[PDB]
Amino acid sequence: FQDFYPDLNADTLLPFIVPLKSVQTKELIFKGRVTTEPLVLKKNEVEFQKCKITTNELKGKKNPYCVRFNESFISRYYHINKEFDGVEAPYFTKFSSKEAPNITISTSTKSAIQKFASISPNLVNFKPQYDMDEQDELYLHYLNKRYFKDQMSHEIFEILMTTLETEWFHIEKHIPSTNSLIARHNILRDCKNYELYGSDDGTGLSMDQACAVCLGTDSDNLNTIVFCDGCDIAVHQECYGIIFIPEGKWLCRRCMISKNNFATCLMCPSHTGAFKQTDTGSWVHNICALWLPELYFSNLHYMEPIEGVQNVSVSRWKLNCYICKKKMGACIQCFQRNCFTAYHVTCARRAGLYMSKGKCTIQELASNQFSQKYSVESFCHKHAPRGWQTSIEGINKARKYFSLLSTLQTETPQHSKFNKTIWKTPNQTPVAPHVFAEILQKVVDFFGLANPPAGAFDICKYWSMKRELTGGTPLTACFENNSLGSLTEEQVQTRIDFANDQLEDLYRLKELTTLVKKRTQASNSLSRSRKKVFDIVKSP
Amino acid sequence: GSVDLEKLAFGLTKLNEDDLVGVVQMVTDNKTPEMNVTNNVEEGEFIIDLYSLPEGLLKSLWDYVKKNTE
Amino acid sequence: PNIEVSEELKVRIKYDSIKFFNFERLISKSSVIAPLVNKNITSSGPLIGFQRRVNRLKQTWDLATENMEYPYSSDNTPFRDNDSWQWYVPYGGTIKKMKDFSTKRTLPTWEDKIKFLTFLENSKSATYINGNVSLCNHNETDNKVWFSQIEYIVLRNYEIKPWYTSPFPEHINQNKMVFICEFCLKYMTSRYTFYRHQLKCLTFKPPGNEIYRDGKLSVWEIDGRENVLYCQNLCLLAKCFINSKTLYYDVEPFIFYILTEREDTENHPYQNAAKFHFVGYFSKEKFNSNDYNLSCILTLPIYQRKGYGQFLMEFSYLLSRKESKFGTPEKPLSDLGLLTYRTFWKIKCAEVLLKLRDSARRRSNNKNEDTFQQVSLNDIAKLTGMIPTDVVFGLEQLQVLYRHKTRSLSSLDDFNYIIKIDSWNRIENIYKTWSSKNYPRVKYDKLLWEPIILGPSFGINGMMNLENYNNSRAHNKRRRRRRTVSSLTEYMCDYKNTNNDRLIYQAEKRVLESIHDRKGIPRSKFSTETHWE
Amino acid sequence: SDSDIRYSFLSTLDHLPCELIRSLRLMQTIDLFKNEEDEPGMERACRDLLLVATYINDLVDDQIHFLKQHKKELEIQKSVTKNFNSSLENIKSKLTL
Amino acid sequence: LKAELKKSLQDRREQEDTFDNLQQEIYDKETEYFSHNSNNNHSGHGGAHGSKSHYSGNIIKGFDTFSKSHHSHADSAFNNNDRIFSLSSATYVKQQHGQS
Ligand SMILES: [Zn+2]
Ligand SMILES: [Zn+2]
Ligand SMILES: [Zn+2]
Ligand SMILES: [Zn+2]
Ligand SMILES: [Zn+2]
Ligand SMILES: [Zn+2]
Repeated sequence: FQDFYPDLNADTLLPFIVPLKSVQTKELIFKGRVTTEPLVLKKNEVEFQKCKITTNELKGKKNPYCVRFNESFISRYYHINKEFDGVEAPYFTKFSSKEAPNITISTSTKSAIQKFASISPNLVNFKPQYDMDEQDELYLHYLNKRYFKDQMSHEIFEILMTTLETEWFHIEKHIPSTNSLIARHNILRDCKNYELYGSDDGTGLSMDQACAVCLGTDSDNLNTIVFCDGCDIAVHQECYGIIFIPEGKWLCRRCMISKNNFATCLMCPSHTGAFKQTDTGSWVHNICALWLPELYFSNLHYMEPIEGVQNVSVSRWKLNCYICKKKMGACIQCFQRNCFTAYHVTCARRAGLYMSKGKCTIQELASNQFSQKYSVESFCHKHAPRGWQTSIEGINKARKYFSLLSTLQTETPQHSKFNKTIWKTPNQTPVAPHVFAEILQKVVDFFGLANPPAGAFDICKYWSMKRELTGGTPLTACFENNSLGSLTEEQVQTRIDFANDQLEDLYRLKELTTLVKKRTQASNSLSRSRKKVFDIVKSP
Repeated sequence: GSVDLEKLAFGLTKLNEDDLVGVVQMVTDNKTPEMNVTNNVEEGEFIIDLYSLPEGLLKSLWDYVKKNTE
Repeated sequence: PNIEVSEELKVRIKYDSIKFFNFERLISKSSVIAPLVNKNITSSGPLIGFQRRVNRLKQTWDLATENMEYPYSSDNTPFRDNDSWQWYVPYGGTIKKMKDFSTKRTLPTWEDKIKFLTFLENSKSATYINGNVSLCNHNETDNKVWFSQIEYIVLRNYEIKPWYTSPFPEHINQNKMVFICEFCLKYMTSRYTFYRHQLKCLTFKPPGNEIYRDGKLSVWEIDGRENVLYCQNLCLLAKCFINSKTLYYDVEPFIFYILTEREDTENHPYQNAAKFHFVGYFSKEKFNSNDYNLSCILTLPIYQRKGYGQFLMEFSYLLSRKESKFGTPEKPLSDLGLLTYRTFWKIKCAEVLLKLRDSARRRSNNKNEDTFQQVSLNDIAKLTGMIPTDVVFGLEQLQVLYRHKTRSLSSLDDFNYIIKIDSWNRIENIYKTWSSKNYPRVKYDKLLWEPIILGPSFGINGMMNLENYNNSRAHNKRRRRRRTVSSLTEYMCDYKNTNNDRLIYQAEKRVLESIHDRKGIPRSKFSTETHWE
Repeated sequence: SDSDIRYSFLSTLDHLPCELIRSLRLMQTIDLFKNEEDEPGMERACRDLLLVATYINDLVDDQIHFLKQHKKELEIQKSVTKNFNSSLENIKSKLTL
Repeated sequence: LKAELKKSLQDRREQEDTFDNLQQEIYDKETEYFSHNSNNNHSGHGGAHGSKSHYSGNIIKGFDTFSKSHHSHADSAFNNNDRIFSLSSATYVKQQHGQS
């Protein structure tokens, strides 16, 4: 249109006129230039298959577990074994409460769910949220042979684990995030960690945390640095693809999917800093995917998916990093003439190797194409240029950090007001405390099962280990990402008064809308009555 | 070779039904390229190449058939 | 019969696949075979993802096991000793009583870790035959961690070869198969996990309100952040069938409309719920100045040969007509999408022209035959939904839009462009290409819906950097914060104007009668055949 | 120091009137264009009127409920931060400056 | 017959009285609803026992009044247009049209 001919406008009254082989082109507004090409298009054949057996035939063969109490609760939060197809059937809204096959909510069900809610205030409106897997089937076998005398069911174990998950997530939400004191402690710990070992996250350089991806200290109304409520990472909005910032909890892709793990960067030994996923789904350092040539970003405005995983040639792989020397991951090469040394991106960062993104913005760096104008200049400790100081100390720092990780992997933790309660794990996973054991015990009593407190403790330990296995990612798909967290007592007080007034407002609003529903049913009856009278008044 | 493959096949023929199903299971788990294994799950047949099977899974199957035949 | 051995040392067996896949038998025999694992069993090929996980866990707990490539470095901070403040203020103080925040009886011990790992290793022989192995296969023809190892995808009952590798979590992608629940859209590896999840997701419907329900088809107008998890799951499934759906995590804005094939199963004497099998979707932005009414669309391969793609585009355009706004799909487009939109714009323009013809022939006898009408781009756009650029680009493919060679611009009264229908037969066949198709068409009365009236938030629960009134309101209300008002207060009293009308049929009748009453053109001004190309 | 207290409450302050105005205008549209003589017309009209009425009532109800839960969790977190500060005062010796 | 007319039209009259009373109910109820902000911010009664919660306006119309820095008198009144809940039904819009 606008690229085709300007002698025609939309509202232009064009006269309609009608009396009483074709191979298609291909437009594209690319780099300001249209395209032209005959009709050649994807012809790949699709393939699927309707499997001949469902999980119906794969159901268990025997039900050896006799839940003789709250069986109604089980069967009503699980499944064990013109009227409906007319315009009269309304459009289900997002608030359609299930009144569907054989629900028949009884007083027994109501008493059961109220008992479940009274088990702990956290379990009001409870919902089984975890599905036991293959490895858990065996642990349930071992339990129900050791403690519960062949009477605990799979649904019982699922509900136990889900109560654990719910209670733990309530504690998680209400965990205080930061005060001035603990924030000072964290920043001092980070300053020490950097000044001793080195940091590939930008932390520690100053009390003002720097950008993780681009190592910058710029922050304006369009490129303002964000902070993550999962870890001490700070990334420019453009330099990290933060297209929007929710009001409370901002979690990086790692802190959102691999909730807190020190997951592996396929092109680096180090596992701290900013991360994105790949088209395959392994967390790759963003600084890596930037500086590695055959790695490229797909959606420059989101920077989200990393691509080029299989496009790297084995030369880069079999290259060696003179910093960490781990025989894995990819490695960039120096730009010095007659040089062939290699090293990981974050390795160079941590060791303080001379790096320069050039005059190319990070967009132009992830642009997937390096032009002769683009020069992503990284050097060696003997190839660094003038103005930059030799990084022998940086080599020492990186070697210290990584040999420290190694001596940690070899070392063991060598073991009344005083109370050294340990509730985490070296993987930052939870440890279900004694109150959680009591809660599970209450649940087992609720279901009427042989209930060894030692069995409760065993289930809690098993849940902690299940989370350590899953690797930070929650056992279930539960999320209330409202950030109570870093708020302050006074802010909570303002919000409570604000919510009081808003509760009054919403109460009168529900009054109005109840009147609205009543009047609407009235008007329905009005139309019905109008028909019921006019049918005979007009037509005998 | 620490296994006699002909007598191993003899013991395989001696194994009962569920023992055969378990052999199938372990082989489908530990199928590597150096082995030549084929499995028609749709119709349900299973063929293994003993000569390509490595000594590891061979001795494992040998222990299995010893346990399930004696 | 049940077993045989050839002389080449190949053992032919026969077993029942159902008994082979039965979960209880499978896990029992897995614990049986569990110890028989020869730790020196070769791994000269695809290293098991489950074994990678369990070895990661082993080297995490520092149980020395290096039978495979190597252990991984980042596992902890060196200061896990009694110096971490978290050991003296457990759970941020959320628990008060000592008898309730103590954990001496639950901090897992070495023996308990060994027990857990033992169950794990007894499961290893059960997982590969549960998740990684398929229930059916047909692989027709003509290190391994950098790219995917995903090989199938199971929705409601089918398997699917994924056209493109999606960014699932490694936990899921390094598997071979992956089940994805049709309703919940949760993605789990083990068919056992899927069995339990199918036992639990009794909410047989997708979330979000329902804005269209004809026969078996139905739409669900799932909002963008009333349920953000479901939408992230849907996006991660969609990346397996779109080449350029990169906006698959931060989906607060996108108002995902989701098509579904409702099914009424009462096979069991108890269950009769409407199983709402997810079929296709089209993510549409919530506020876009660039006039996009469909950002990213797909129907699933398992549901092709049913025209649901064309139906879903037709529904997007019905929605745009209802909004009385002009929109086109996002310009960076699928090469296949480019051709399907060529076809759809052609068919829509042909349909609009056919409506014009039938109306003019309703007015055939009373209106003089030599009198020709003058329709416009906007006249077509208010009828279809596509922007006028789209209408001309979908008319040129129909080859009914002719122009004049020379420009006698001295007199502005002269016609520049014309619409010259070559053959009503040609156009009726171009349109009848759908009649023989018998595709699901958008019965424009069933839609119950209204525009997405934004406040100051624009729908998102946060703030993003991106008509002009709100686009400036966003940037003005943006102001720095570390870790003039009252929009929409009048949208109810926008009826007092007649310029914009409510219903699509009203807009259609309005523009149609407006053009019928537009001044006619005699057949004599330009009857020169050569001058029109 | 503080923040715009509306930003934490975007849901009930903004998206409650958004959907409310929307469904109200929608009911208005249907009733205004309820062709009086049309039998299935008025049938669908009355049915969807009742529908959207239930919808708006349930929307304001659900927002009431979510604000109740938010009040409860807010005061809980208030007492929890009380706990946290009261405790963390003591460990100043161990925790660095 | 005529008896059917009597019974149906008396049902209709009663339901019409109920419907008009519900109309008036919503009318005066939103009247009080939008005057509550004026009697809640300037002279705070409900949203504040004493003058402490300076943000006591209204959900729908009040966006800045829910900010303590709002010290002006902009949202003290309203109009019959802003009365959204009444406008919902079409009968009320037609009556307002006749009365306009
Ligand atoms: Zn940056
Ligand atoms: Zn993070
Ligand atoms: Zn890296
Ligand atoms: Zn290194
Ligand atoms: Zn060099
Ligand atoms: Zn589900």
